[PDB]
Amino acid sequence: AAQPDPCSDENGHPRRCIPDFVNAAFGKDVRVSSTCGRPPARYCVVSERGEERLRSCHLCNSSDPKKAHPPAFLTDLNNPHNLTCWQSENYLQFPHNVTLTLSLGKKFEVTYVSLQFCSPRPESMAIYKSMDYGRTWVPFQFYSTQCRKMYNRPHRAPITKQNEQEAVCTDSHTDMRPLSGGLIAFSTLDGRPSAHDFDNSPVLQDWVTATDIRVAFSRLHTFGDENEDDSELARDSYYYAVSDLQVGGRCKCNGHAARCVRDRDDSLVCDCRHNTAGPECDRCKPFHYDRPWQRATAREANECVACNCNLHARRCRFNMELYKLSGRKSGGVCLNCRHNTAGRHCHYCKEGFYRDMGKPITHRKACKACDCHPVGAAGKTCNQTTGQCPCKDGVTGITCNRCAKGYQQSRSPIAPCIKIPV
Amino acid sequence: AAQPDPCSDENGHPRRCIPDFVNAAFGKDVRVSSTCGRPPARYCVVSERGEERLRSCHLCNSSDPKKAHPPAFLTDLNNPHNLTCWQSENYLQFPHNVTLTLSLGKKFEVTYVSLQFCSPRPESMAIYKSMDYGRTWVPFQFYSTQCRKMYNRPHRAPITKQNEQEAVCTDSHTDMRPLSGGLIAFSTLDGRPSAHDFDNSPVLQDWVTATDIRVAFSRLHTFGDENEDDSELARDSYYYAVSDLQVGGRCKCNGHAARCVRDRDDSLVCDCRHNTAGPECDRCKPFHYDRPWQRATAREANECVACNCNLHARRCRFNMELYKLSGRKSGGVCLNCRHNTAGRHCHYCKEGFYRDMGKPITHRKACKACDCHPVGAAGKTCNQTTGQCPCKDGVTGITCNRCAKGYQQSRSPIAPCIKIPV
Ligand SMILES: *[C@@H]1O[C@H](CO)[C@@H](O[C@@H]2O[C@H](CO)[C@@H](O[C@@H]3O[C@H](CO[C@H]4O[C@H](CO)[C@@H](O)[C@H](O)[C@@H]4O)[C@@H](O)[C@H](O[C@H]4O[C@H](CO)[C@@H](O)[C@H](O)[C@@H]4O)[C@@H]3O)[C@H](O)[C@H]2NC(C)=O)[C@H](O)[C@H]1NC(C)=O
Ligand SMILES: *[C@@H]1O[C@H](CO)[C@@H](O[C@@H]2O[C@H](CO)[C@@H](O[C@@H]3O[C@H](CO[C@H]4O[C@H](CO)[C@@H](O)[C@H](O)[C@@H]4O)[C@@H](O)[C@H](O[C@H]4O[C@H](CO)[C@@H](O)[C@H](O)[C@@H]4O)[C@@H]3O)[C@H](O)[C@H]2NC(C)=O)[C@H](O)[C@H]1NC(C)=O
Ligand SMILES: *[C@@H]1O[C@H](CO)[C@@H](O[C@@H]2O[C@H](CO)[C@@H](O)[C@H](O)[C@H]2NC(C)=O)[C@H](O)[C@H]1NC(C)=O
Ligand SMILES: *[C@@H]1O[C@H](CO)[C@@H](O[C@@H]2O[C@H](CO)[C@@H](O)[C@H](O)[C@H]2NC(C)=O)[C@H](O)[C@H]1NC(C)=O
Ligand SMILES: *[C@@H]1O[C@H](CO)[C@@H](O)[C@H](O)[C@H]1NC(C)=O
Ligand SMILES: *[C@@H]1O[C@H](CO)[C@@H](O)[C@H](O)[C@H]1NC(C)=O
Ligand SMILES: [Ca+2]
Ligand SMILES: [Ca+2]
Ligand SMILES: [Cl-]
Ligand SMILES: [Cl-]
Repeated sequence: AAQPDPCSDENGHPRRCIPDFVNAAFGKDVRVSSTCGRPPARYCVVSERGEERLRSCHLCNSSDPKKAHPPAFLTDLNNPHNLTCWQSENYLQFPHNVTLTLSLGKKFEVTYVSLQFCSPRPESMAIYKSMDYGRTWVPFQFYSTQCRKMYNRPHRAPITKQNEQEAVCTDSHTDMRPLSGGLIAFSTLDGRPSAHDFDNSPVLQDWVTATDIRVAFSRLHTFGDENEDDSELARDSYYYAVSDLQVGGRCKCNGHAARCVRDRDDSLVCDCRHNTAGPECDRCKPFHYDRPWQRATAREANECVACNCNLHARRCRFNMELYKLSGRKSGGVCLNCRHNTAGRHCHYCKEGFYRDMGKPITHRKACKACDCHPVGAAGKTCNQTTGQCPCKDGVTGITCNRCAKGYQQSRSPIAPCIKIPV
Repeated sequence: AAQPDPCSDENGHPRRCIPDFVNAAFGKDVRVSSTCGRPPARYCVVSERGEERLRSCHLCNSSDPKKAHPPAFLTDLNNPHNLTCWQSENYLQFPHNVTLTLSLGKKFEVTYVSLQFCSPRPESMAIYKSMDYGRTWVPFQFYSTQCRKMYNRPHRAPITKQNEQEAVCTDSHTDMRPLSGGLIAFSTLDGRPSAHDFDNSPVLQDWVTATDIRVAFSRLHTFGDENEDDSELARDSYYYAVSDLQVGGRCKCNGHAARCVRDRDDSLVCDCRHNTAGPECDRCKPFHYDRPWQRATAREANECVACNCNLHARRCRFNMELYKLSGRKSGGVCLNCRHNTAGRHCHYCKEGFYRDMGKPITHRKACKACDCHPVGAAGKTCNQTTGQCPCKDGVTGITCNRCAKGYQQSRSPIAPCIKIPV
């Protein structure tokens, strides 16, 4: 409304535009492996304060909305002082994997994934992404007190330039453990050495990109003393619960759009600009092949450029050697010049025709036929630039259609203009 | 031998030449209708002196050479004081036609026909020519005392410009009649008003031309008184006799030869020069059609001119309009230029080729192909004068086979030379 076009300058010149930052999980329906309440079943909160165990107990009943704890409560608006949470099934045996999967449907770039717990935090969990609509999954971040044993990872691996795309493991989640309200937050870029100029890092750009997100919990904080780790069987306090799940980032458009939006088929997609196309504006638009696709940046917008064919070609092709040689200015090449033109830009007239000046090069019929005079000219093909036909001695005119001054017209087809003698 | 070429200058330049003047009848065998001596038979000379008739009589015997009087004696060398003469049969009735026919076999121009009589001269005779080898005959001159009656001609008709080709009749032969040694002489040109510049009179030129010559005698000078013209029957003095017949002129060559001469088949013909041909040098030689045939004159030789085709044509054609327009200099036109040349003189290179300078225009291969570079040039056909092909941007060379300074070679066939940018 009162927002001017972000994809272009105040002079109409292109500039980079990126969709707004969002929690991309807000309002979304998250898929989970486990939820309490079917069949209804009692659970207990355990309480630590002093040296006393208040085992407070309530009923998870999925058919009772006052007592239901559905995945929906993960991405509803979170009001503290009145929290809602999803809560897993109870009595979790070990080993296990209680998964939450957020499917975005469209590549985003993600700056963080975060959760607020109603229960205590897991001893162990992981976060994973899919960059391909959920056919494959890839570790994003690990949390655990036995990184090695549980996930086979070094604890707290330093991140090198050599692999800053590396999913590390840590126990930082354990620092100062409350049993409620526990926050975990994975910033995709914390501690990655190229973070400072993300804009020019393609490796981080890949790292942070995903279409879906999975968090899996695989071990509960052991309580009840666990003096005998013998107690394999579980209890009604053996569940996870979460009040809010967020995935912070923005829609992936390579700096060539100001928003994503819902098409026909209800699918999210970039509103591509800069004469770009594809769901992420990952490629140039037709006939806009003057130079290579580039992702925009702070300084350069890198719009896709229309190749020039002076209105004599439908299609266009990019040629890198030409680009290279031009000093990376232009490499487009026209195909099937159409109005008896020829050349790279359909910018000159095929032999057999010539350049009708006073009409401009863009003009349908900027190329005129050689209509060389049968008897006055010495051949059929005229000068493509100038129109001039090859004239016999004594002849003039563009088409050789006249004797010159000093000459007299014969009725010989071979020699039609003879010089006045003296 | 010690005679330099008469048909050319002392600088080798053409000049008019004409065969020598001859009596063309000398030595020739003349055909006659009547000769005495078969069978042998007595004849009489009648003699006038005082008032006495010496009827001297001798025998014409054709088998006796001391007494034979054959046509041969008409053109044998005449020695006066020892004359020889042919003599007709005797007893000539009236009317009659005793004819002598000289066949030259070749057109001559004739300045006179002359005869010396042994008998008295005829009262009436005529001379005729053939301009066509004796198929037709045409009056040349008439002699008679009754021009009107005998030849149906006005006596002594004045000659007008209006017909100076007119055969007149006269009685001049009768002036001071001896009975022996009588001379008659017809000069073809006496009294013809154009005679003075014959050289430029085509009508006299035609008048004097012939191939054969006939003299016919048709009435004898009446003697014996002829008091009674009743005497129809004739007598042994009623014959003609002639010692010498001459036909003065020269062989017809239109000023383009210094002699006639006897070819294969024994026929007389001009030794034509000035690049002329035909029995009278009446036409130009092959490939020598630059200008029209002309008869030579005192000032201008009017040689036939070779047309110029710079050694690229076998045949040649004359064109009068071109001649006219050139100011009557030249009108020749070459046919089937042969080494990929074209034009009037095969003097320029067909489209598809061009003029290889440093080789001369006469050179087989003075025309070189356009070998325009497939990728460097913008079309196949090059400049016929210069060789230059139509070059793409950045290309140079006659064949467009190189990038210019400032340009770099691509491996695109469309645009093979790109400018170094700045
Ligand atoms: C988890 O939470 C759910 C939701 O509260 C609880 O499930 C029960 O849900 C049913 C809903 O049907 C509630 O049943 C109620 O009690 C009646 C007792 O019997 C009388 O019913 C009819 C009244 O309509 C009389 O005509 C008849 O004479 C009986 O004496 C039920 O029968 C009623 O159900 C009625 O609902 C259906 C449609 O659902 C109608 O078509 C029928 O007519 C039917 O009568 C009535 O709704 C029940 O109260 C809920 N239980 C509660 C609140 O305790 C589970 O109980 C809860 N689970 C646990 C373990 O807490
Ligand atoms: C017009 O002019 C001609 C030419 O003079 C005259 O014709 C005569 O021509 C013949 C030529 O043969 C002359 O004849 C001569 O007189 C001979 C007389 O008879 C004797 O002949 C042979 C000699 O060879 C004897 O053996 C024999 O016993 C005879 O007694 C002729 O016979 C001769 O002719 C011989 O010639 C031929 C070839 O021609 C031979 O093969 C024969 O053997 C043959 O004998 C001999 O030549 C004759 O003299 C001529 N007459 C003359 C001079 O008066 C005409 O007379 C003349 N006409 C007129 C009217 O005047
Ligand atoms: C817990 O359940 C999830 C959801 O099905 C399992 O997902 C697999 O996870 C492994 C390891 O990350 C991947 O290699 C597979 O691609 C996932 N499969 C599917 C179908 O999504 C996960 O394996 C389970 N946990 C354990 C320990 O087995
Ligand atoms: C005398 O004889 C000559 C020779 O045959 C005749 O020639 C003809 O002459 C006439 C008149 O000149 C021509 O028209 C003919 O062409 C000639 N004919 C031939 C065959 O040559 C001539 O006619 C004779 N004289 C007379 C009076 O008849
Ligand atoms: C939020 O408001 C009150 C605060 O006391 C709470 O008890 C109630 O259950 C909540 N209402 C909702 C979530 O609709
Ligand atoms: C010519 O010479 C003499 C001269 O007296 C003459 O009588 C003779 O017949 C002639 N001889 C010839 C024509 O052979
Ligand atoms: Ca909530
Ligand atoms: Ca003689
Ligand atoms: Cl295109
Ligand atoms: Cl020729």
